[PDB]
Amino acid sequence: QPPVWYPGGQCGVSQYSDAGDMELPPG
Amino acid sequence: IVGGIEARPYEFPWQVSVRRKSSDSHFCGGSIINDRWVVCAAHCMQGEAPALVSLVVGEHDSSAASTVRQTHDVDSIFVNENYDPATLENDVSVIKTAVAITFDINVGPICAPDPANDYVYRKSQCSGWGTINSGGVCCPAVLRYVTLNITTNAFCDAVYTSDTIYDDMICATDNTGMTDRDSCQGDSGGPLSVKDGSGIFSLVGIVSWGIGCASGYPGVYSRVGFHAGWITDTITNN
Ligand SMILES: *[C@@H]1O[C@H](CO[C@@H]2O[C@@H](C)[C@@H](O)[C@@H](O)[C@@H]2O)[C@@H](O[C@@H]2O[C@H](CO)[C@@H](O[C@@H]3O[C@H](CO)[C@@H](O)[C@H](O[C@H]4O[C@H](CO)[C@@H](O)[C@H](O)[C@@H]4O)[C@@H]3O)[C@H](O)[C@H]2NC(C)=O)[C@H](O[C@@H]2O[C@@H](C)[C@@H](O)[C@@H](O)[C@@H]2O)[C@H]1NC(C)=O
Ligand SMILES: [Mg+2]
Ligand SMILES: [Mg+2]
Ligand SMILES: [Mg+2]
Repeated sequence: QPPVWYPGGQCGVSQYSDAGDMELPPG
Repeated sequence: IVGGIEARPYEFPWQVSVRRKSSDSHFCGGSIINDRWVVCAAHCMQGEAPALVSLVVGEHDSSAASTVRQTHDVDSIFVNENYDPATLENDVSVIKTAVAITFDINVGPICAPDPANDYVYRKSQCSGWGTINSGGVCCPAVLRYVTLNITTNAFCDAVYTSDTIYDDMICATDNTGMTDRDSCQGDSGGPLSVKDGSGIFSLVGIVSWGIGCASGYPGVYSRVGFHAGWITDTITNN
């Protein structure tokens, strides 16, 4: 599993529910 | 970032702007992994002095006044001892802050990757204030990002007909010719991530090197899963 570098709480959280959802065409 | 779009304010809360203290000049990106540590690239930190570097978090539009922006002094810098400036192997480093970074809705750490996953063909994200064209003027004021496809190392190595892609590297590019999307000068040290079904982001790569930017070659990143053990030992023992 991923190592825990931040035991103080939840990592990788963005306030936007659709954070980083820019489309990526299949080509 | 080439071929990407503007990020919304604090969309990627772990993004760091590494700058020359005396000039507040952004020269590399970084990723917050906890309130005292930031992951970056070796080529960004090699030879740098802690006192001359500033880590800026909570940044969005570097040209605007901001109450969210936090500027941090650097306590110490750790460059991978095996970093090869010639092959770019082991292009990883971790930077410790002088004081704890304040975490909230706008500033937070990114998750570590699962070392037992090469992320082949996964959709990924890369953000930074790097140039929007190879040879462009550094640097755009507003944070940008682009989504990419993580390639197999064999594919990437095949495209780089004159350069070797090592196992500790991970590449990402577009599916339309490798002339549309990529990271560029100034994005270095920044994050290449992937997100799960819950929207939780994991750091799978560190902007490292490439030939041009969206110039027909995939962008090359330091594979974080490969260097995960090093990062853990370094931030735990220092
Ligand atoms: C990352 O790249 C992988 C490889 O892509 C190919 O190589 C790169 C270099 C680039 O040139 C791409 O343009 C190439 O496709 C992606 O995996 C490939 O995904 C495509 C789908 O987009 C697969 O194809 C399909 O194959 C099916 C089986 O033969 C076909 O049924 C299907 O045809 C229908 O749809 C097409 C267009 O979608 C129509 O034109 C046809 O007429 C027909 O109606 C496709 O041809 C291909 O098989 C995959 N290659 C491999 C080796 O797996 C990868 O895409 C991701 O992973 C795949 C497995 C799917 O889950 C995708 O949904 C997913 O996006 C790229 N990853 C990302 C994030 O983009
Ligand atoms: Mg897949
Ligand atoms: Mg090669
Ligand atoms: Mg392996």
